[PDB]
Amino acid sequence: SSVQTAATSWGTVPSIRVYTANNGKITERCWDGKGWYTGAFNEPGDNVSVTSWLVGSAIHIRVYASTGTTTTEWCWDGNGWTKGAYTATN
Amino acid sequence: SSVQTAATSWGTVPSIRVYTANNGKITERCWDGKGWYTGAFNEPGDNVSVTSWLVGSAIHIRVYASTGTTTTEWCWDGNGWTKGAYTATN
Amino acid sequence: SSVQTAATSWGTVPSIRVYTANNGKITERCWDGKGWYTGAFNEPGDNVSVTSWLVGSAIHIRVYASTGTTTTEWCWDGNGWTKGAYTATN
Ligand SMILES: OC[C@@]1(O)OC[C@@H](O)[C@@H](O)[C@@H]1O
Ligand SMILES: OC[C@@]1(O)OC[C@@H](O)[C@@H](O)[C@@H]1O
Ligand SMILES: OC[C@@]1(O)OC[C@@H](O)[C@@H](O)[C@@H]1O
Ligand SMILES: OC[C@@]1(O)OC[C@@H](O)[C@@H](O)[C@@H]1O
Ligand SMILES: OC[C@@]1(O)OC[C@@H](O)[C@@H](O)[C@@H]1O
Ligand SMILES: OC[C@@]1(O)OC[C@@H](O)[C@@H](O)[C@@H]1O
Repeated sequence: SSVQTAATSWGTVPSIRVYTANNGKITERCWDGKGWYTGAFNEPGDNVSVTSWLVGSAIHIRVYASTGTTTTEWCWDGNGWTKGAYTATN
Repeated sequence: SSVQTAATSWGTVPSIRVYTANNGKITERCWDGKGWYTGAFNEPGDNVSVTSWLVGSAIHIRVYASTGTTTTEWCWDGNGWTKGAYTATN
Repeated sequence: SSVQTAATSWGTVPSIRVYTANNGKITERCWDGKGWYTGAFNEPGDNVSVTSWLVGSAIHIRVYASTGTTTTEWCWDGNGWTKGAYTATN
């Protein structure tokens, strides 16, 4: 079994995002103040970390998904997840 | 062996909380500016993540404790840890 | 294989730091707005978490590196990494 999670939040309501790596797949659960719901993030990986920041009221999220020794960065900037420029030499 | 940790902080002093999952138990160490001490958080799990936010000067902490594929959310809102509404279908 | 990561960010640009535990070594990749580059952090461990805070414009980072059941705190306060006072009894 053994899932692994990562979490981030922003604002005062707040918004919360919880990422779960489970059996090689990372998924996302969301709270915007009233009920948990499933987010759009779906990417492969066995390990996840996350950070986020606001620019004014606009949220930006970066999820670091790793499989084996390879880490891929995924970016939310308000209109869909895209692959980020992150590289590492592991 | 193999412990796994998660950390959060708030303010400028700052306050720091470090959660350690060890042998199926999650515990908490605290810094409020002058010496580390043991916190009230004690919950079962093999994996931990955490996030926190301020509303004014009031801290709110959410700890995501997982055992197997089951994640439980624990909430600090200034007066004791309580189970949160988080659910996931892992 | 299996790397494990932790991430923190600050500001609005933003600055991002991603820590990777790989084969007992923790290293750091950095973003300050224009290109990823390798950071100064190099410490042993199989597990990593991180938190950070600003005092004005001055960033402070705490990395919690664990090997076996032993966690060491590493501190960035603008002029080099130093060992922190964190202790735990795992
Ligand atoms: O409101 C939910 C949502 O749009 O929030 C921002 C990101 O977390 C997305 O993955 C997610 O679907
Ligand atoms: O806009 C996307 C991007 O530039 O955001 C900042 C960093 O996360 C980069 O790796 C990433 O490609
Ligand atoms: O001052 C310590 C404490 O009250 O801080 C808030 C939470 O981290 C609690 O678990 C913890 O006992
Ligand atoms: O006050 C508790 C609560 O509503 O806080 C926001 C989220 O963490 C919820 O899952 C949780 O039940
Ligand atoms: O600009 C990079 C750097 O100085 O940023 C602060 C810390 O992350 C250091 O380890 C790192 O080398
Ligand atoms: O200046 C270093 C220090 O005092 O910063 C706050 C905490 O991280 C302590 O463990 C650490 O020794």
